[PDB]
Amino acid sequence: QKAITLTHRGMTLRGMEHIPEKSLDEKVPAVILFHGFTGTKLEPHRLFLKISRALEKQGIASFRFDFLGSGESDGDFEEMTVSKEIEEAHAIVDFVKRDGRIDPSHIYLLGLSMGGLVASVVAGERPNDVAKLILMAPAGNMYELITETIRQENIDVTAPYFDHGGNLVGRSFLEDLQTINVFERAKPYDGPVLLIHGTEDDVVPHRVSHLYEQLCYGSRATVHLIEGANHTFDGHRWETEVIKTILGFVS
Repeated sequence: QKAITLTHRGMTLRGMEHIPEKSLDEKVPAVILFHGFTGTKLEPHRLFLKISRALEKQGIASFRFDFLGSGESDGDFEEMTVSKEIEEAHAIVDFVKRDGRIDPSHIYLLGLSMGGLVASVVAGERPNDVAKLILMAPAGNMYELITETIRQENIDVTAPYFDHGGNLVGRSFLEDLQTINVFERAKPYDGPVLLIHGTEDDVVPHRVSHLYEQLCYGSRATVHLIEGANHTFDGHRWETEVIKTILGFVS
């Protein structure tokens, strides 16, 4: 693997690429992984890196950036919004499509939770660029999720930011999120979709993967439940099943 960078609107996104041996023989498929809210390109217990490594062993490249304001990338988290991440994700797809090592007919998008929201929107907006889509615990109904939290925590939405445990969430994030109908913008994508969701996910309930199936994908979606797993699959058994399900879906 190798650290990589991508400039967007004058700021630097920082990431990793994993390029398999097979790229010498031929242009290879690639997975682009988009991380979740307050997450990073690594995700808990190295989940995204472990996926990259398993994909690489199967001859599949991968690319994963920290969004601006997250992880190692330029910017502050308070300025992040979902619309900005969508724009950055589109720029990352552009970047992988410019990579002569990558088969542009076999680019797969993967997103975790809010990154799955972003992935599902990007795929809906350029379906012909996206051969397969992987949604991990996709937070389709995040507005309801953030709505539910401001009621429980009595969050004052006039504030310029909300301090989410040391991650500052700007007011612009809420205003922007309220304008995004996720299931509508995702609906046009007709490729195969894998939804992976932990059955004990308290952050995004696993019924939401059914919602994506009912509202966006229908018979093209494969819903794969991980029995007992929490939101980020914080368990070796759970993570092994997650990784193998992904590899089975892209092989």
